[PDB]
Order: sequence, then structure tokens, then C-alpha cells
Amino acid sequence: SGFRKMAFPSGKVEGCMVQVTCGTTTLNGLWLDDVVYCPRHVICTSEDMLNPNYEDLLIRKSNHNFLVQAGNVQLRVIGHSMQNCVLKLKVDTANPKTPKYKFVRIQPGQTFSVLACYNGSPSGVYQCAMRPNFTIKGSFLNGSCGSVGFNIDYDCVSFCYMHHMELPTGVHAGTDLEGNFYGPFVDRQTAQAAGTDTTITVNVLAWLYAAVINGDRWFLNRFTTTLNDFNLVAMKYNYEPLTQDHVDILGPLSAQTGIAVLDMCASLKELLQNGMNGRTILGSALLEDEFTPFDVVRQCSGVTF
Amino acid sequence: SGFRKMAFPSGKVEGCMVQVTCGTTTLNGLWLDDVVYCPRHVICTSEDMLNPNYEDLLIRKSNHNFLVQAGNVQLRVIGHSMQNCVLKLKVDTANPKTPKYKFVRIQPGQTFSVLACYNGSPSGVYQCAMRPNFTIKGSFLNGSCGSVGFNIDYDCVSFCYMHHMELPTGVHAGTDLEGNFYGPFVDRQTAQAAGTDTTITVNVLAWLYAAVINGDRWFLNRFTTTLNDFNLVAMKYNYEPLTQDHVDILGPLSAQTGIAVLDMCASLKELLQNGMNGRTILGSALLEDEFTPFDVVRQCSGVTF
Repeated sequence: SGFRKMAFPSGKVEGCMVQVTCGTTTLNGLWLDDVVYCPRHVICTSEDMLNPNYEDLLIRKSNHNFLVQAGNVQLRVIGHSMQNCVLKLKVDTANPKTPKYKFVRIQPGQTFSVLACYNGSPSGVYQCAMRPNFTIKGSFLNGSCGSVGFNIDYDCVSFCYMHHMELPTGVHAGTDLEGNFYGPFVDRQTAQAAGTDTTITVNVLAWLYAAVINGDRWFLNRFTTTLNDFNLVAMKYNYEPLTQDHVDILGPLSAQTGIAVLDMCASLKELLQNGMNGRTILGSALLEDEFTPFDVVRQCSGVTF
Repeated sequence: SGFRKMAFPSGKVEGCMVQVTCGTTTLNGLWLDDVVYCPRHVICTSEDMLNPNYEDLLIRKSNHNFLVQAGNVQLRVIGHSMQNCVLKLKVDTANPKTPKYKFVRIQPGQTFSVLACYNGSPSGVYQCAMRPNFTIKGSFLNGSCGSVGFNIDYDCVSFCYMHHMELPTGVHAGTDLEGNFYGPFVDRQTAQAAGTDTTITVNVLAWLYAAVINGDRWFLNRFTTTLNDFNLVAMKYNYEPLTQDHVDILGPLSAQTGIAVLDMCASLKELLQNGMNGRTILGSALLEDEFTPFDVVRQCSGVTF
């Protein structure tokens, strides 16, 4: 038993991380087949980030302006193309460690593992959630740009995030591997506002189910509630509205614990109105919303890849 | 910026995880060079775990009683030896993915990454701490035995933990890679008591420094305390006594934040006596003690391997 914030094994991604230097700046790139993906602001100087014309900048760059370095071997750039906010650098070598992969654009509330890299070298791996305002609360230092988020299903690496910038508030913003930003953010150094961050209600419920599975049951009660009356209370406390789709994915957890979803809702309602009163659930004093219902099912069953 | 419970890249360990089956039970093994390490209770049936005579049991087993399977290829067992509580199965093939490694016995309070595996297949990676009572609060399901903990320094994998059993209380116990148990535990299914679990004071202080680095400064105050008067308060709240050695390793963090260690101590003293009063530090409402002073320095500087 037990319950931990768990990340996917990162071995398959480690083999794809390369170092990209264009002119004076250096960040990480994702090397898949014979293409290197990286944030396009690699072609910027510090002065350019305020109001960059990425087209005009990229035009003055030539293929030999990009220094891709994989560990110690160096790749030859023979092509460069800009797809939205990512640069695609066609190289002369296919990565012999390219896993079965695909690019996916996740939805807010979903979780994924991040592999933090610096100079194309992996530093650490952690699990996070795409917030409802399309930011992430990660751990990034200068030169961590290029770091990617990912999920592993069986044997297929689904790349879903590439890190681009830190906002003045300390939160992080990036794109899918097609170069489209999550959220209304742009890649220039200007004051950018993220929306109100709400709590991922469906994930909290899944976490409460994990707690019941692991023996933490003090929060339960034999009241029930209505989906309607519960959402009224969720709104007041900045909680994402819960829908029938959210109830359905919770079905398997409800079946395993004998506790209907609406019963658990009535329990969560109490916790928001009355709080924890100094107690804990799964070692935490706050309500945790970075475990999806699938994450909980995975950890409590023993799924491998 | 930001701060996350971070684990080491697990790629180098993934390549060493094999499946071990002796008779009817199956668990994970660590394949390094031409040797497979696994918990020795693999040679037990469910009835044997109550009072096993591991010598007499192992004697009735022959080399071909052990089915080692790496992914899909199968290894040939040509030798078996028991070193304390781990089995060493000499095989006919050297792992071509053996990293630079070494076996280390860590001290209580140190952190390490765990790679949870099932059937020799990696499932997830998470960071934990060896508690002062020599247990760990992990995430293990039946068949997770054989899973190993590890640290990575530059290019050398230091293996420090192998998982053996779950205790009736839900905590976990295991050995070093030489087969010596952390703590007073044995590998039989009998009620075993772990000592009083105390809080890793030195780690809390390092975490408080991380918070100051990330902008959380509300807990600070310009009082100071004595090492003596502070330990009096630590004992009352089940906190590990702080020593001059603990102050020294905190030197680098003190230098980076301008806050002397004893000043931070006076801040922590207040938090224990008065609590958080509903606030948070680095997104947490509790005091976190699973970041060593080195972990904090690593994450806030950008060290790679």
C-alpha cells in the first residue's frame, strides 16, 4: 500500500534530449528521428525577447548557426523550419534511441511527467498537472527551456509539453510539440496574466478514493448530495464544476470502494465548509488535485510499461 | 524558479530491472554485470513466510529452479549464493546496460529515488527519505519486492535500497544491496514494530531555505536562538536533535540567503510552537522533511548527470 506523487520512468525520454545552441543562447531540444525540436526563442538575444520579430530573426540565421550536441557527439543541421513557436532542425542522423512516440495536446486538469534538463542533460523528473489556467507549477531554472512533459502508455511515449518561459509570477508556460501555446501566452518577455487558477475537483475526488483505499476514512459520512447543490459549494471555493463525465470516469473507483461518487461529493463538501481541522489525508493537510482518476487506478493496481 | 519533489532520471536503472521467478512466486531483480540480486524470500511459499529456514529452503532449490527473464529474453542461472537477505544469481550473460555503479548504505534522513517495478518492468519513480526509524513511506504493491532505491552522482549510480516487505502498519522495510536490513527488521511475516518516527530537522531547515529562495519569507523573524534552547523545543515536538554537523552542511544555503542557521532555527521554533495558522510554505501546509540540504542546493542551482 501507500501513495506517492509518482512520475513515469524517464529512460525513454533521456535518450532524446540534446543540447541546442544558436549564437550565444543554449537550451534543450527533443531529438526524434532526424529532427530536433526546441523553443524558437533560442534564436533571440536578451534584447530581442522584449519585442521579437521571429520571422526576420530566423531569416538572418543559417543552418550552420545552430550547434546541436547530443551528449558529446555533434549533429549536422541541414534544415531549419519554424512551426508556430517551436523550431524544427532537420539533422543528418536519425536518433537510434527514438522510442515509439506521438504528439498529443492534453486538456487542463491532466497530469504528465516532466524531465528537467540543462544543456541537453537530464537533471530530474517530477509529476505535475496542467492547471485550469493552462499554466504549470514546476521547477525550472534558466536553460531549462526545451524540457518536455510526457506520458507513457505501454510502450508509446506521448509528448505533450515543451517548456518555454517563466512568468513574472513564478508559474510556467509552454507549448505542445506542434508549437501551440497552452493558454493565451506568447513567447516574448512582457507582463502576461494567467487566469484565475481553480482546483481540479475531479482529481481531488480521485485522491479521496485513494485515501479510502489506503485506510484514511475519517472524512467519510453517510450523507449524500446533488450534483447541483455540490457545484454551488464548489464555485464559492474556486473549485472546477463537476460534470456527469467526471462522475463516469470515477465509476471504477466507486465500484472498488463501495462509495458512490455523490456520497464522496457530500464528504468533500463538508471538507470545504469545515476544513481539515488540523488532520491529514494521505500525509497531507491540504486537498490534493494533481492525481487524475487514472493515476489513482494505475498506482493502486500496478500498471507497467 | 519553483520547487518540486524531484526524482533522479531513472533511465540507467530501468536497463537493470529483471523478472525473477523461483517456483511459484515472482518479483523483481537487479541485473548488474552477470549477477541478479533479489530478495531471498523469493524461494518461499506463502506458508514459509511465517517461520522460514532460508538455509534449508535454499538447499532444496537448484539453479534451474530460478527463472530470470529480462524483458523477453531469458537468462541462464549457473550459480546461486545467499548474502545476508539477498540472493545472488550468477547468470551466463553480462548486462550490456550495466552503468557505472556502486553499493552504498545510506544513513537515516538521506533521500533517494525509488523505481517501482512489477514483473521486472518499471512502473514509476518517486523520491523518498529513509526515516529515522529506518523505514520508508513508499508506494509498493505485491510483487513490487526487488524494486531498488538509488542516487545518481554525475555518471555513477549508487544503489542503496532494495524493497523486501510491507509492515502491518503500512510502512516499508528493506536492505542495502549487500542484504543487510535497514532497521531491526527481519524477512518473515511476523508482527514487527518500528521505532518512534521523528522529524528530520536538518531537512526541514533546508526546505525553509528553499522557500526563502522562492519568495516565501513570511515565517522569518529577526530573533535568534541557541543551539541548546532550540533542541529543547525540538524534543518536545518529536524533532531530531540538531548538531554542529547539521549547521555546517547548511552553510552554503545560509551564505546564499544572508540568513544565519541559528536565525532560521529561531524561525522554525516559532512554527512548532505556533503552527502555520492556515498559511502555506512552498504550497504545503505541513513542515516538509524529505529534502536534504544537498537536494535543495541541487534543485536551486541546476546540477545534471
